[PDB]
This record gives sequence, C-alpha cells and structure tokens, in this order.
Amino acid sequence: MRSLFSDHGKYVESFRRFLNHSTEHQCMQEFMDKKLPGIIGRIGDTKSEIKILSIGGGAGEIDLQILSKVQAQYPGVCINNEVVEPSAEQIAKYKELVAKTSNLENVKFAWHKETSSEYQSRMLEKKELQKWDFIHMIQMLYYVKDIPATLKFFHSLLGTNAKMLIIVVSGSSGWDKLWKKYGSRFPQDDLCQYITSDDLTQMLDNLGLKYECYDLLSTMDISDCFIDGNENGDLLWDFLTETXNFNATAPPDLRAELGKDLQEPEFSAKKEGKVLFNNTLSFIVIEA
Ligand SMILES: CCN(CC)Cc1cc(Nc2ccnc3cc(Cl)ccc23)ccc1O
Repeated sequence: MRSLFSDHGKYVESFRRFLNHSTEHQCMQEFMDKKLPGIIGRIGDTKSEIKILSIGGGAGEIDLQILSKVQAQYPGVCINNEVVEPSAEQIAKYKELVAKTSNLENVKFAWHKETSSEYQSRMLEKKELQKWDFIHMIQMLYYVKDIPATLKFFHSLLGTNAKMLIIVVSGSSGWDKLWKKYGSRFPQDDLCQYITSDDLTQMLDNLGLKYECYDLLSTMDISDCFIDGNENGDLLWDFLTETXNFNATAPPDLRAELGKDLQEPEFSAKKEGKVLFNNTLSFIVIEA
C-alpha cells in the first residue's frame, strides 16, 4: 500500500468527500462561535496591530472565520495574517477565497510557501524572533517531523497575552481506537504521524507549558464505505486508512476485519440508518 499523502490526486479528493460526509467544519465553526471570542479576548490589548500566524492554513476557510472573530473584538485594528503553507495549490485557493471575501480591507495577508519546519529554520537565522498575538495549527501536526520542537518553538513566538490554538483529533475519537487496534497492520509512514490530543497533552506536560483542552463531538458518515460498488465509499476508505487504494492494495483479511468492527460502538454510531464514525475533535489553547 502507499500512504495517501503520496498520490496527491486522491489525497485531495478523499479529503473533499470527507468534509462533505462529516461535521468537521461545523464542529470547528461551533468552536469559533462559542469559545473563540472568549479565548482571544485580550490578544489585541494595547496593540495597534494584531499579528496572526496560520500554520498549515489550507484554503483558509477556518482562517477567515477566526479573523472574523478577531475583528469583532478589535474593530478598526489592522490585522496581519501570515500563512505558512507548503502547497502552492492551497495557497492559490486561499488567495482566491480572500479575493472573493468582503470586509478584509483591515487585513493584510502573506503566504509563505514552506513547511512550519522550514519556516522555523528561516526565522532562527534572523537577527531576532518576531512575536505573534495568535498562532493556530489546525489539523496539521500529523505532518510535522518534530512535534515537541514545533510546540516549543511556536510557543516561544507568542507575545504578551498571546495565544496558540492547536486542533487535532481527540484521544477519545474513533481514530485513536482505529490506530491502536490496526496500527501494526500498516507499514511505516515517514509522511504522517498518527497522533491524538493524548500525545499532545503528554508532550505539553513534559514541556511544562500551560494549556487547556476542549473536546467537541464530530462525526464522519462512513455509510458509502459499506457498499462494494460506491465511488464515495472507496474514497472514504482511503482517508480513513491514510492509504492509497485501500480496498485494492490491502489484504482482504484487514479489509473484511475493519469493515466489521467499524460498525461497532467502539468506532461508530448508528443513527438514521447512517454509520457515524467518532470524529471527536480536540481544541488545545496554549498561553504565552
Ligand atoms: C492522518 C489523519 N487524519 C485523521 C485522524 C487527519 C486529518 C487530516 C486533514 N487534512 C487533509 C487530509 C487529506 N487530504 C487533504 C488535502 C488538502 Cl488539499 C487539505 C487537507 C487535507 C483533515 C482532518 C484530519 O482529521
């Protein structure tokens, strides 16, 4: 088999179906509306500029919502939103989104086509480290080589009253169960780390950083995954397994097995007929 990250083709397409078959964005949006305002309430205090660093910003749809909340707390204040993203493709999409979005006059965007790691190296050379008021790393620590070094470095970039938000799947999610029970069944992955909020809180504890973690239930409708002849299902199987052509490249044993307990209370829930895989998310807020 081959990590999904490989075939850029389906990698991007399996994710598309994921969002259309999950509550991932609704969950995040819920967090931005109910919890974020309170979290960023003082990051702009005494500042004539608010610096926001988006690590791993994809097309920026969540980025803009966060910006929305920031502007709401600090009307009139210029916002400098820098985005660190290696994909020239995501950057292009992010830009087009920004161009079609109204009420962004007060915001200056900057895109850095590189990984958080490269960004780190480049900054460490500079005469001095620049501070940020808000840094967010949404669903991307999975693709980082050195997580503790990333957490420690970006936390060191936090200014006075600054905050750092991290989002990854929760340790109580179905992903955690899925990775513990079938982890061995798959080959080593130099392109992806299968970590959850449990791994993060452990690293944060040892790092001695102050943080708070909130969990919000989220679901992934994996119904189509149980219909042999279904294009969408097969795509969901790739995402769910972080594997290129899973059904086609995976031992019938692993396949038949997974498709069995993927319907167990252990991994999913059955409501309205649908099979809802546990996609519970964790929102981690770190203080300067
Ligand atoms: C390695 C693990 N899986 C899930 C636990 C994590 C994971 C990755 C993502 N991000 C993505 C996965 C696959 N293709 C993608 C393609 C694009 Cl253009 C942007 C983000 C992607 C989103 C949610 C999520 O939970």
